[PDB]
Amino acid sequence: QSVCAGTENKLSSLSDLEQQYRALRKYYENCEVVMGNLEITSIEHNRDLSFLRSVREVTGYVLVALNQFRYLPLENLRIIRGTKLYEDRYALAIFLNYRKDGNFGLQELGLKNLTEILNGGVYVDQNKFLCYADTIHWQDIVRNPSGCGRCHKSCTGRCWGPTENHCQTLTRTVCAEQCDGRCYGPYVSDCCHRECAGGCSGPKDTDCFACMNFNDSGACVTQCPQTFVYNPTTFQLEHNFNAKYTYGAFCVKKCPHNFVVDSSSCVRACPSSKMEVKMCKPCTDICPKACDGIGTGSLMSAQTVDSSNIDKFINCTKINGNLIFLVTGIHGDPYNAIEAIDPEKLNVFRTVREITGFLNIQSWPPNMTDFSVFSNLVTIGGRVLYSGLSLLILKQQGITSLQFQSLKEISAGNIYITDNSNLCYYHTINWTTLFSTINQRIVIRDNRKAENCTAEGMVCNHLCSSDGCWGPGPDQCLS
Ligand SMILES: *[C@@H]1O[C@H](CO)[C@@H](O)[C@H](O)[C@H]1NC(C)=O
Ligand SMILES: *[C@@H]1O[C@H](CO)[C@@H](O)[C@H](O)[C@H]1NC(C)=O
Ligand SMILES: *[C@@H]1O[C@H](CO)[C@@H](O)[C@H](O)[C@H]1NC(C)=O
Ligand SMILES: *[C@@H]1O[C@H](CO)[C@@H](O)[C@H](O)[C@H]1NC(C)=O
Ligand SMILES: *[C@@H]1O[C@H](CO)[C@@H](O)[C@H](O)[C@H]1NC(C)=O
Repeated sequence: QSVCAGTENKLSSLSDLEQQYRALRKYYENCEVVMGNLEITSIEHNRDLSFLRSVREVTGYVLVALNQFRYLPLENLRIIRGTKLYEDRYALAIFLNYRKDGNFGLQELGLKNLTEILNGGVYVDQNKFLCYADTIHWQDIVRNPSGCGRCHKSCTGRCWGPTENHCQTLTRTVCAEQCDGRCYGPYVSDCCHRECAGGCSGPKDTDCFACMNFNDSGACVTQCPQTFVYNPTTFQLEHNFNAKYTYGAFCVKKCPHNFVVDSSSCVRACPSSKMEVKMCKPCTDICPKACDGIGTGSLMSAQTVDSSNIDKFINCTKINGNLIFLVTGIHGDPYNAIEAIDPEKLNVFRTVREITGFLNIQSWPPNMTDFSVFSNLVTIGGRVLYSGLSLLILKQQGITSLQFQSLKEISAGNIYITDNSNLCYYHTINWTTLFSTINQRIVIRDNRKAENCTAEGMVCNHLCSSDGCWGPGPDQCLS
């Protein structure tokens, strides 16, 4: 069975309509199970759509709008699950399939095998030249309760096209009262297994056209075989060798390539508040999100953090590169249209736990007394250095304390904390405890005199170790 992903384009199309067609063929040709939506929009009159015969099932919605072809060749389409709906209303939407001043438009629907719409409504409207679809009993299909040709005599006034072989096959409204679902005839012995969607060829869960829920090796089951199965004799949950994950309406021993396991299911990526581990576990800290720093990938050409790039750092926990704050970044670039940074926007770094390169503070908003926006920064990697330095805090008159409360590791490079005239606490810090290697040293010069700090009461809390503090209070200790 061949699987593919849908589109989430709705009415949008490529301006070159031949390209809209090539995209359609590319996305859906040779695909049997659409994991998502089937959107056929803005397709011209003389186009070969016969490749749509590969499709047996759509999980999302089927959208057919603004097209101009005569026939819709979806003859193998058995089921629309309607997991996602068009405008959150329709599983099947067929409209405006005509072009003005040209007797070009949709004439008939090749949907003879379409007998199941699990969720959503049906919307068939304003198709100038569409015939027969008005004779269809959508009540049988949907599980939730101009001058045209005539249906063939045998079709009993319900058909998709004009011949004896275009009749609508009813699989629910023609059943015996006893049936849990669909049927293949009108007798009591003709009921399908309750797990059969579309209909069936016999009474077993292996005789279905499609599955109501999941398909476990040809059998239509309520749920996939679990990791542990109860044993009524031994009274224990025995390990199930047949255990399978859910991949849409399939039960799989192995998820497709690069997919993750979220609560027994195969997903493209972990949901919000969950993290990859390949399984999805709830987040230990703030969910991991690696970001490019100044001079890396997306920010290769960037020189400082500024108003035009600040937002690229929203929810980042790890910075791949550096974090650089220059005068042009803090105070704005008059030589361009780059205005000064909203100092409140620097709060965006409160999610950052790691910086792989260096932290270079050449400028800081003069009303910010500290670096508490970096309160959760655990590591400075120093994988790349600024003249041997991995931490540079230079010439800040506005700063009073550091307040890097989570800073536990400076993996490489030296420290340069200089000419910060009003800065205290720095002298209480035993930098050694943060350094990973012998060569790592500190340049400390012309900050507030340690004696004047003490006299003014800028001292570590009693709870702090001999290692010192980043600022005042008992939340600022090194150990
Ligand atoms: C429609 O469904 C039947 C039953 O699953 C299958 O045999 C057939 O290939 C599809 N039918 C047509 C008429 O294309
Ligand atoms: C279930 O999967 C089997 C593969 O073992 C496939 O051939 C068949 O079409 C599926 N059955 C239904 C009813 O979807
Ligand atoms: C950042 O994550 C929060 C939840 O932690 C979410 O509210 C927000 O929309 C995310 N911001 C962006 C720009 O994606
Ligand atoms: C710091 O000053 C700026 C303007 O220079 C303003 O955005 C900000 O709100 C101040 N921070 C406060 C009041 O917490
Ligand atoms: C500490 O305090 C004194 C006295 O008020 C002042 O001269 C200066 O800020 C400090 N001393 C030195 C040598 O910087």
